[PDB]
This record gives sequence, structure tokens and C-alpha cells, in this order.
Amino acid sequence: LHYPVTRQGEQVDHYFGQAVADPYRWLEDDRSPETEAWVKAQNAVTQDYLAQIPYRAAIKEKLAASWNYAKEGAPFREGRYHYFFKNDGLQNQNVLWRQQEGKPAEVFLDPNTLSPDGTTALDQLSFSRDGRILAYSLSLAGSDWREIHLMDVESKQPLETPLKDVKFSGISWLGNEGFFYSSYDKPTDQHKVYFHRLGTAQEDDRLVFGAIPAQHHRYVGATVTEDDRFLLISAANSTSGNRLYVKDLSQENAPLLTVQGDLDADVSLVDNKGSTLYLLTNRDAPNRRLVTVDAANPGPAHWRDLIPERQQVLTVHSGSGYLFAEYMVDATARVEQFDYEGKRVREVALPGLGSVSGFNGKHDDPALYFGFENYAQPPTLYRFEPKSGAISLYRASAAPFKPEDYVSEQRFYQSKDGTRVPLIISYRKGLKLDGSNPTILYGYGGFDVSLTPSFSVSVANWLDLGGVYAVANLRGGGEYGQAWHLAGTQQNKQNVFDDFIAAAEYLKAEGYTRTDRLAIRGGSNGGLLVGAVMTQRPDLMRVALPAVGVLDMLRYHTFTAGTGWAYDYGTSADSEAMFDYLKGYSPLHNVRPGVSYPSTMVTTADHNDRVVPAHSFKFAATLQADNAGPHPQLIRIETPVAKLIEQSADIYAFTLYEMGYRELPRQP
Amino acid sequence: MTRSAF
Amino acid sequence: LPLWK
Repeated sequence: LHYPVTRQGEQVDHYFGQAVADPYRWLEDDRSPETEAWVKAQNAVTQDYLAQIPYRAAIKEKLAASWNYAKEGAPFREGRYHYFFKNDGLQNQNVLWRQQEGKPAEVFLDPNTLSPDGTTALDQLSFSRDGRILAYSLSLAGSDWREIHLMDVESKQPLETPLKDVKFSGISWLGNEGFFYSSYDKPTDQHKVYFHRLGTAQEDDRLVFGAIPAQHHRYVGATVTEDDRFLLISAANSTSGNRLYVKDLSQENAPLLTVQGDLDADVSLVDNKGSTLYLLTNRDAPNRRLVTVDAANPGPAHWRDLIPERQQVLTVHSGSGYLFAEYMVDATARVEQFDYEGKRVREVALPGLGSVSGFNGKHDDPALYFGFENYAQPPTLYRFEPKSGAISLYRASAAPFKPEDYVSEQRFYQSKDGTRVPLIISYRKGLKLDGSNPTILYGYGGFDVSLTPSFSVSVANWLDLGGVYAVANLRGGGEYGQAWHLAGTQQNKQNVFDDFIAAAEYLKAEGYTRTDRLAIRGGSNGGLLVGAVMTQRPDLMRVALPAVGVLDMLRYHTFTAGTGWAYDYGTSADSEAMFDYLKGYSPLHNVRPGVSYPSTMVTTADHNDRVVPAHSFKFAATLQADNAGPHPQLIRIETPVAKLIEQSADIYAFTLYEMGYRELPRQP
Repeated sequence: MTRSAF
Repeated sequence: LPLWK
């Protein structure tokens, strides 16, 4: 294996009187002739190395064959039909089907064919209270503009001419009379709420909110409660904070009452019961709380906590006369069922530890549906009986992976300083803890980002090859509260790396794998994680896979988009202490001559605004110049799902090959 | 206020 | 406050 020559320049930088050489400074220009030629030469060496891997084509074949599969959503009743979305696996847009009990299912609305070349997309969908009329918004191209169409659902023909010039709008019906929507014009950065009455022309739509000076806002929204009693109007100027107003529709010409008159917090309607409003908000509660207040005097001073804020971020769903609080605890789903009076009915017995969605329904739905998935289980739909709490399988995934063939377990290990850290491990059933299993340990560790379980075909293929997939919930993440995040920032960043090293040691100590059967992986802040751990403990793993990483911690902030990461990392310009700390772990600056590094495959696109290739380019150049051991230090520069399949195949093939496998660990 | 606005 | 997020 002969690496392309990478010339070293003479650039030398200085920080607080300290000199730091940057011989690959020229690689920071990803569009210069010399860099683009380097990229081409590196890719040639990498492709040549990968070409010798015997089973690379077989891995790619299985990935491609299992990548696409049919999907179906939960059914919902509107009028005399149950509607549900489906996707055959290749369709660009989901297709809406419907079925009347006692009859066969039929296609109801196929967005793909709304325009030859399928450039017309289905956005909002909203049926009248009786389900006889459907109002839905469509978008053309990558346009923010919308048209609201009105269809008679039985004949499937247009009821009226579509509403035009709609933008950033919801569609909320008031019974079967008409619906509220938002628009900037009549019917200029002044968003307004309008009411369209069925049987009338758009030009006659009543202006509801937003015209007088005190109501001028860039974004407004309107929602009518399911019982048609209240109109809630939200108004905002940006993504942070919104005012909220309520109007009692059961009263003749009721004025708007102020639920929240400032933009200091987010607050939104969950539902009402009688004159009681149920609101989800982050006002004085960053993790959110569910509150109630009487609609006749709805100001924040009167809000009463129904579900007080907790350490975990709250998501609320309502259905069948119950409220459901969803949280991710130790990074996995927990759902609690409450009645509208605040009594906790039960903790819902979810199918296992994973991620969920759903529990959304109408007041009178006899059952609710929820989706569940994790590293070893494809998205599956379950039916939930609200009264009994009974759960049953509604639709198994069409993905070519049977959940019963896999195992997912959560363990907790201790980091160097005693901190207990969560670790989710997945594999094919029948695995033995004899320390021989090829394992990929994945982590991120930063920016309050939580690593929660999610199914991916690529990971599932790894498990079928006989691999173990482990994900550590390191400090710096969002799995707990602010202290957990902060414990992995600025001058505490080392904790993240120590947490990851401890996960690798735990996997070995527990018999899942061993040093020559272990690979570590991560992207972006996760790439930094890999770069840092492989430079501090190059002997801990056999393979290192840093993707799109931030690897030059001394100059990351001077690059495009780097300024936004300053809160988590700090910059070499902050102070001598911050500079010394950053230089202490910066991967680029900690690669050393004579050291034997693990087999490495650095990955990145040839051009990137978020995380510039410069990081990966300079890091790969330095590994190639400094590594003295037998392992290859390669870089794969990306120049559709086709590319994703090729990327995953190269990584798994490279990983197994570097571990010495002549054949797959297990025949999939 | 969001978690982000620490 | 404290271990809160």
C-alpha cells in the first residue's frame, strides 16, 4: 500500500505565544487544483485497497436487496371510512387509501400522479367534522406557496375552486361550515388568519386576526378544538416564542382573550374539556410541562400544572379521552396515560425499549395506534386499548428482518470518574459472550443531542453478518438534564472521551468482543469523538471510522459554520486555558510519529459547508505521514440511496477485512 | 424557553 | 435547577 505524496508546507500559527506547525494548511482549500488532485489520488488508493476485499460485493448485494420495503400508517376514521397511508417502497409520496368496513380497500388520493414528473406534493390534510369534505394543501416544486383544495370525498371531485396564495398554513375546520387558514395577502410580512366558509368565494373570506398594528406578526396559526368550542390563535415573529389567544365560539361575538401576551416562551393547545384549556408549554420550564387554565381568564399567572416539568423533555398526545405523556428515559421511550383530571391511569407497557410515535386520536376513538422501533426492530404498528391498557400487534414491518431473531439490551457501565453511563447493545440471537464478536461501538457525546434507538437497514445487515452494534449515551448528550450536557463541554470535553473508552472496555470485560474484534464509529462531533479516542488510545480498537469529523480543534471556529459550535467546544482564541485544553485533545495535533494506529477509514464529501473537508483531509494526511504500524490509514471522499448503499458496504467490508475475516462471520 | 437557551 | 434539563 503506497499513499499519495502529501507535501508539507511551512505555515506556523501562534496562540498565546505558542507556535503550532500546520504543514497541511494548503489542504484547507477544497477547491484548489492541488487539493482536488490530492482527493483524486487518495480515492484511487482507497478504491484499490477495497477492491481486494472478497466479500464486499456480497455485502453490497444484501444491503441493496433489503434497502427498500413497503410501509403503511395507522388507520383513522373520517365519516364512513377508515383512511390510511401506504407506500409500496419506491413511490416518492405516500398514497392515501381508505376502506369502508365490509368492503375492499381502495386508493383514495395518490399525490404522485397529481402532476406528471410528480412535482406536486401533498402537505396538509383536514376533513370536515362529518368527514364528507376534504380540504388539503398542495405545493409545487420547492415552493412555500400553497393552494388549498376542497374535495367531496364520496364523488372524489372538486367541491370548489382551490384557495390561492396560502403560505405557512394549517387547515382547521369549524364543524362542517368552513375552516381557518393563514395567508399574507387578501384573502408584506404580516401573516393573517382567515375563515373560508363553504359555498362562498375566497375573496369573501373573513379576516380573523393580524390586520391591526397590535396583531402584526410574521407567522400566525389557528386551531379549532375537536368539540368546536374554542378557536386558538398563535402568533410569532420567529421560531422562538409565540403569543396565544383564545376565542369562545359558543358565545356570540366573543372577544379574543390573551393566553400568553409575550413571545418569551412556546405554548400550544393540546385540547379542552368544558371551559378548561390544556396547554403544553416551556414557559419557566425548558423540558416543558402540561398546564390547565380556564378559558375565561387564561393568563400565565393562572396556569396550573397538570403534568409538572421533569428532567426529560415532555411530549403530549391526546386520544380516546386520555392524555399521554411521552418521555425518553435513559434514552428509550416511556409513555404514561393520564385522564383529563390529572390522575395517572397507568404506565403504558411498551413492547420493549425503543422509540415510539402515535397515541394520537379523537375523543371517541375506541382504540389508539402507536409505532415502535429500535436497533433490532423495524417500525412496527401496535393497537392500544385505552381502557384496559392492552396492546396487540396491528402491522408487522415489511422489512426483511424478523424481530424475534434479534436481541437488544440496555446495560449501564461506570466511567473513569464513577459516572454511570447507558449502553444499548444489539445482536442476532444465539450470540455467545466468548469475546469474539465483531463489534461496532458508536457514540456522539455533545450538543445536548440524545442517541435514541432507531431502526436502520444498514445496522440490521451488520447484525445479520454476525456483528454486534453498541451505542453509548455519553455525557455532553441530552439523555438527562443540563448538568449531563455541560459535563461534556469546553474544559470538561475529556469526560466524553473517557466515557467512550470505558464503554469499549466494558464490552470487552463483559465478553461481547475483544480488542482485535472492535471498531469505533461516529460522525461530526462523533467524528471528533473517534479522532480523539484513536489518538489517545490507538490500541483500544482494531478499526476506527471517523465520519465528517471536526478534527482540527484549533481552527474549527475560523471555518464555515464553526462559530455555532463555540458553546460546546470553546475556541483557541478564548484564553490560554481554553487553547491549552483544546490542543491537549485536538485529534489533528495529537497524531504522533512512530505510533501504531488502528486501521482507519476517514470519510467525508469533497465539499461541505457544515463541516469542511479540511478537517478530514488534514487528519488523513497526518495519519499517513505518522503511522508506523501495519494498518492502513485511508480516506474515502464522496463526490442517492445508491451512494448510501455503497458507503455502508465499503465500511462493513473494510471493518471485517481489517479484522482478518476471510469469510463473513455469519452467512446472512 | 428551550433547553438550548441554557 | 440541579439535574434538570
